[PDB]
Amino acid sequence: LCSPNTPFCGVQIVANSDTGNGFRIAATGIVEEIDVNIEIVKKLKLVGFPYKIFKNTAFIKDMFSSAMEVARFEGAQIKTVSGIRGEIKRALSKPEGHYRAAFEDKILMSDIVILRSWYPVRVKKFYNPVTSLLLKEKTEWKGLRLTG
Amino acid sequence: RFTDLTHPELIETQGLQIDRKVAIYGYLHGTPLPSAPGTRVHIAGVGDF
Amino acid sequence: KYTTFQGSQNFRLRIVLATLSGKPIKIEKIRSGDLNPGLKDYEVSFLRLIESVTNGSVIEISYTGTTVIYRPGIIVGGASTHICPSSKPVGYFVEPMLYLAPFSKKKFSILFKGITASHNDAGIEAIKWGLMPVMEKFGVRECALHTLKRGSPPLGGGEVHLVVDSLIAQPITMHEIDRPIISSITGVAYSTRVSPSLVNRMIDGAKKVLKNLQCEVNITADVWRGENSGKSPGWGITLVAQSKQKGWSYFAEDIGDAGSIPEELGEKVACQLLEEISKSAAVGRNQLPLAIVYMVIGKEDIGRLRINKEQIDERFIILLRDIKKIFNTEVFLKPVDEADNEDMIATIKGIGFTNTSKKI
Amino acid sequence: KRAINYQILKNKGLTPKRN
Amino acid sequence: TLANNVESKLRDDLERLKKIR
Amino acid sequence: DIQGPITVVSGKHRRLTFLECPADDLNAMIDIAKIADLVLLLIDGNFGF
Amino acid sequence: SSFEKQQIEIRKQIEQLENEAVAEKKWSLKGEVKAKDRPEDALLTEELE
Amino acid sequence: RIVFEKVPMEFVKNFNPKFPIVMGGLLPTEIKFGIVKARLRRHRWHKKI
Repeated sequence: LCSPNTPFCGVQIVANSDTGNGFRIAATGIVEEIDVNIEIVKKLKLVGFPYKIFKNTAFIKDMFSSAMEVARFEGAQIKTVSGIRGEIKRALSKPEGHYRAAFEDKILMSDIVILRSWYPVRVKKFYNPVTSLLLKEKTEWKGLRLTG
Repeated sequence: RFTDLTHPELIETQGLQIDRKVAIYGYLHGTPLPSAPGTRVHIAGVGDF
Repeated sequence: KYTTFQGSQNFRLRIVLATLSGKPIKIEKIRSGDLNPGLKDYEVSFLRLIESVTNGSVIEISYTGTTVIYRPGIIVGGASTHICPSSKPVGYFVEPMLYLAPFSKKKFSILFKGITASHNDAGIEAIKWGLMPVMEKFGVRECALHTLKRGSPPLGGGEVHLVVDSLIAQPITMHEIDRPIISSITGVAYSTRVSPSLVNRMIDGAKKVLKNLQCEVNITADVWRGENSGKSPGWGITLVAQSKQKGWSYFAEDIGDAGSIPEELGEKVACQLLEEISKSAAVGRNQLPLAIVYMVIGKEDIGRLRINKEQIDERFIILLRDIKKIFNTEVFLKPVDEADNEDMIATIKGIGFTNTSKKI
Repeated sequence: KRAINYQILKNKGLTPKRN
Repeated sequence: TLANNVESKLRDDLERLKKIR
Repeated sequence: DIQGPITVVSGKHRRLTFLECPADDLNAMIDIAKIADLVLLLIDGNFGF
Repeated sequence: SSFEKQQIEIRKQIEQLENEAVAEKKWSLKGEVKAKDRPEDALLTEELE
Repeated sequence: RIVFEKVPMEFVKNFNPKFPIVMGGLLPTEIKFGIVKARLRRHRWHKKI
């Protein structure tokens, strides 16, 4: 950790072997906060398809594997690709995973209903200080490599 | 200047792998350094001591 | 690895100083020879309070309870409620929070519940008029202790709200090398679940001792009755000598027991106030530990405070020794050039502490 | 030798597309 | 065999649910 | 022959310490940049930046 | 040497992160997810709001 | 004169006088480890995001 307003720069390559011809300064920034925890979150969207339609009301499949899940997600906000909003009304006993939904307007069979959700993400605790002076060459320090 | 004070007797009995004690001389800069031992400092490319 | 301490001596200070320094500490041999060894209930509750207002802190209490390992985290503060055990009053837990309140990521909003006074710990009026002003001198502009309900011993039942809005990087450097000229004497005489007569007799009692003086004497009469008056009868006074010139305050306080004479207590507290002013140079004995600590955690500059040869007692010495053990800072004392009195100037170099928790 | 490129040399930065 | 797997799955779900509460 | 810092007198009450940064090391360029009070940027005029 | 030990643990961790980075993402990180793609009743244990 | 114990031996053996040795004091926050929240942007002259 460091005090706020401590500026820093970023570099992806420090070894002479991989220097190439491009600029090596990759990122620049200012530290804004210090904390022991953070709550990054990613969008997870569950997808289902309709199979039976009664005007606003509809029945959907493939969204959930069993009625187990539907009970958890009853009343959730859902919408189609066309943008018609709908709701998770109730879980159909038969078959497993099927539920009844009501939409602002009648949906078409081709439409796909999507439930927007946010899944937590965690920061990896990886720390590899650079110790070039401790090496023989002092100019080919290499750590975790880039995905490409 | 850089100087290692490790007793060569230790270097031979335990081997070169033994951790060393080193003396570094130089002019101080910036804020005054506290006189009492135990101060935490970082040497670039080496670590914190 | 760990700075080691012995016994229950200065438990709150050593913990608080560890928080400000960020250095882990070990406290061992806590009441080892006592029949009931280890920490008391209120000490454990104090550690719980520290955990609530910090993040990343790790505390270990031994199986026998006689050893503590403490690794400080960052001061984060927030809104919380703390139930204070009857073994100690609220002032026991409030006092360390005053040290840590200005230096948080979020404002301290702590609701304390329990007994609001005792014979051995800082009272409500002591905090409001006796310590918090010293913080205001150090740059803590906004700090308030609201008394929602008074609770006298033994059943207590009092509730107080501590709010410290001011978040500052570090205390300002002190330069107080003179004896403040105290302009007036004020105080609060309070009572609970009892007739108003006791308070008046009490204010009457203090007035006789202070009548010979050359300054105003006006003591507030705060009689508490009804639902907000707590569960037990009680009554106590705090007298404060104020120097409007440089915003310094000297105070004395104590509470009465069942069967004691209200006039006598008023006389005793008045005499004790006359004692403190006699012994004090710039700050009172009960305010000195707060003053010294804040200087140590100021910017890397030399702060000067005038202290009398009376303040250099056992408590002062141990306070400095604990500070040196944790912060490695040495307080230097020099004689004043005056011959009228034998005061000394305490010169302390700050460590350059800065409140890194706050967002910018 | 690692010579500077055109973006570096002219330092035109972010500019709109112009006919 | 399958019913035993479903029973184990229900047990695991109930355990996580209990951990939430 | 010059290696490492070299401290020299430049005036009646002024002194200078010269440090030649390894041109091939980026890690040096970071930390000399952290402690260099003055930087003399050698530029090959014929070649350019 | 102690540094050699540290480099060994670092190499182990770098290998682990290599395999993780190459490895296909978990279902929760695949964006669109249907019932068939994920394990059955996976949402029950996972905390999704 | 500053004397440090428990330095890696590689520093003593793999010492090149050309490469500077920079010692810098650390404040209490520098010792602590944790999550750092920062405003970061890709450098303008860097080719790739």
